[PDB]
Amino acid sequence: FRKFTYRGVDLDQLLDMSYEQLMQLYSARQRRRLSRGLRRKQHSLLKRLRKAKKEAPPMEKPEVVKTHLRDMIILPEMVGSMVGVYNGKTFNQVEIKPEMIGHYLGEFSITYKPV
Amino acid sequence: HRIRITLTSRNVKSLEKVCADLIRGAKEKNLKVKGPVRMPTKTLRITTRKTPCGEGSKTWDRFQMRIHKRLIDLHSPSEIVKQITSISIEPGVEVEVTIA
Amino acid sequence: KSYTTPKKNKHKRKKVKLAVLKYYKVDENGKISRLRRECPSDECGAGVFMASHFDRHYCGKCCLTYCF
Amino acid sequence: MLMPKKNRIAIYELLFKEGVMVAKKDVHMPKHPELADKNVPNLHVMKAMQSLKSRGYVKEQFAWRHFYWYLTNEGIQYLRDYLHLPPEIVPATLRR
Amino acid sequence: GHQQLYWSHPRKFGQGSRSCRVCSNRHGLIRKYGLNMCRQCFRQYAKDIGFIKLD
Amino acid sequence: YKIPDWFLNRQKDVKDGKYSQVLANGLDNKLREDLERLKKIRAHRGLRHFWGLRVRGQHTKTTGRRGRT
Amino acid sequence: ELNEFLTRELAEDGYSGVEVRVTPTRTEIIILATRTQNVLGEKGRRIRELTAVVQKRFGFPEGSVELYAEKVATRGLCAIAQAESLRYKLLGGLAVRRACYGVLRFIMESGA
RNA sequence: AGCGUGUGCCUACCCUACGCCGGCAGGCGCGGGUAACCCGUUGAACCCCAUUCGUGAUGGGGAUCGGGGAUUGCAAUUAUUC
RNA sequence: AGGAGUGGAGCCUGCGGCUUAAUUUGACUCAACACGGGAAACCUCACCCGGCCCGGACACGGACAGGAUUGACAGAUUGAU
Ligand SMILES: [Zn+2]
Repeated sequence: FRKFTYRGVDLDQLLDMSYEQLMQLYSARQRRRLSRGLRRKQHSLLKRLRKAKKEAPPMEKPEVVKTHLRDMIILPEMVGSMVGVYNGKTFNQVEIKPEMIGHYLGEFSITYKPV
Repeated sequence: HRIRITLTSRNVKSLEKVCADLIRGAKEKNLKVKGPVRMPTKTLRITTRKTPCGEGSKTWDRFQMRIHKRLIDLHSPSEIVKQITSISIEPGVEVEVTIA
Repeated sequence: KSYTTPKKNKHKRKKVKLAVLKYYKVDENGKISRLRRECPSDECGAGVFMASHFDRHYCGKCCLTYCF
Repeated sequence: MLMPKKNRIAIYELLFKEGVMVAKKDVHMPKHPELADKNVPNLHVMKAMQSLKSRGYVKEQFAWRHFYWYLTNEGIQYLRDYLHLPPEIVPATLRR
Repeated sequence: GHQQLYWSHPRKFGQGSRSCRVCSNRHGLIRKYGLNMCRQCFRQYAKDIGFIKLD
Repeated sequence: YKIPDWFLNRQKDVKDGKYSQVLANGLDNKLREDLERLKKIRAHRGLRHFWGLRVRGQHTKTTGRRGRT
Repeated sequence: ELNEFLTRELAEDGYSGVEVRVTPTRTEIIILATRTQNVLGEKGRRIRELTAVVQKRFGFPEGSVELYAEKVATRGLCAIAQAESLRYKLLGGLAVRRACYGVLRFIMESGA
């Protein structure tokens, strides 16, 4: 019911701010994930995932896409789509929430079973 | 002017004999020479497990080598020094010439 | 030998029947008429012509795609 | 595998000039070590020399890394056949 | 691009960037004073180098 | 009161976002809302806290003897 | 490196050991072997091609090293070549025991 | 205080002091070293002296547990390290 | 005669057992169990899942420069430009 804020700023403001103040908006461990240099050495899959996010679906959830990368960042522009984490066997068909910004993509995976 | 002859080898007796021969040659060729110094020597220590497999008592190898270095000073041109380093060459002795 | 997943075929080359004969088309005389347009790249000029698809053209070892 | 022509005639013109050559045990290397002229590979040189092993034109030596090859007279006649020069020239191993 | 995908992990650090000089091993190597050799072949060929076990 | 901004306990909280020192009942509310937040978002740390083991990545062959039998 | 290379290659004619003498502008080296007639080949081709192998391997200035070889005196008193001789006797067709007594009487009346 | 260690083969990754910035972990200029020369008279730790505490799971113990900030690599979530 | 202790408390690590597509594997009282120098984020790595290439040299044939044979952008495809 409450309009949630990313530690003070609304999600409309999150889509209305960019990277150059986003890295002060989030924490320090993954600041170096975005600020140590150019993102091209293995980021071709990141660029293709960005294309798969920015392509336009009809008025529903977008088309399903899987990835084999687990250490993927989550952005306010990444909010509201479908991703599939590589668990070896099964891509977990789990949505995301707009309050997930800050964590990694690989935060949704069980290990084996509840023994 | 000043010649700083530095001598490096591996054995102590060969180094002593070569230094004695250099002192004898410098006395024979009528030229001044400074005192024979003895630089201290450092060890070569490597400890390894003696078992190629993962089985055995805790037995190891304790290797040691003493490597030898020494120095001497000369006051002569390079002709006599080059002739001395060119004559009586043994393979365990490596000479080094530096004018400093 | 035979595993579970069906294996595809490697890109082997078929018999292109008289390809160089279709490089130029002669009507009646000793003149030369160029059907496919020659590649304007720096690596290859009048010796190599562009690949002819139906949508857009492509080069050879130059690997340039010329937009219309 | 694909064998480009320039590298292979390059290894004939080096093997006839200097008879014996070494090659370190390395497949995953961008550049052949002692040939610093062009971007010549190493695995293709390995494959050509083991082809002359399979024909028996060249002998084999190997200690830790550096594969040493020794040519016999069959390698000599193969080299002077593919060279297409008269045999008045000799390899440098015969020269003293 | 298979041959272009031979080199995707740069070998400048870790264990795959390094190897022995004697037996193409990557377990139990000596880096000190540039020996660059596994320990057992070091024990085997130490005396050929000139090494003596004085203690 | 001329206390530097690094010299606090909780930084950039979800409610205020300003560097504040929050006491016993307030930290009780903070820990309750944080555990319910991780339980709602169902992260890896949230599921680890839900099962009830060492969330900081350790080995559980010798520890946890007094937990269950 | 050079010692194990000579044990791999020069074992056909009874190689024993090596002691290289370091000297600038002339890197002389002596090789201890028994069958001297089988190390030079056909008027020094083999020595020059080992020289070219060393030059192409270790990265040295060309035409600088020279390789020597000589007949070993009291050849029974080097242990490597006697082991190679026992290997050569056991390789072809001989019984092991009589070869052992032969090499034992060779070393015993060799003078050891 | 003493054993020790240090610019590299393919092979890049070293030892650091002086001088500024911020509590810290760290950052920029800045010289020296193939080594009793530079780190380095290795101003090492334990001990010792002057306050503080008082038999209380307690100024012991730091296990368990959130946030912030740093260097490494192509990248640290299953906390890499601090 | 003693001293320091361990086994008990918390924690690092190895083995056995459970489980997982896979939790790679040898050693089992002295004379296995911070052992293989084995302090593994990827290579290591020897394990499973996912897709490429041969790293089939050479001998006997078929085929063949009138083609025996390779490298890919427009763009659908997994995981990648
Ligand atoms: Zn072109």
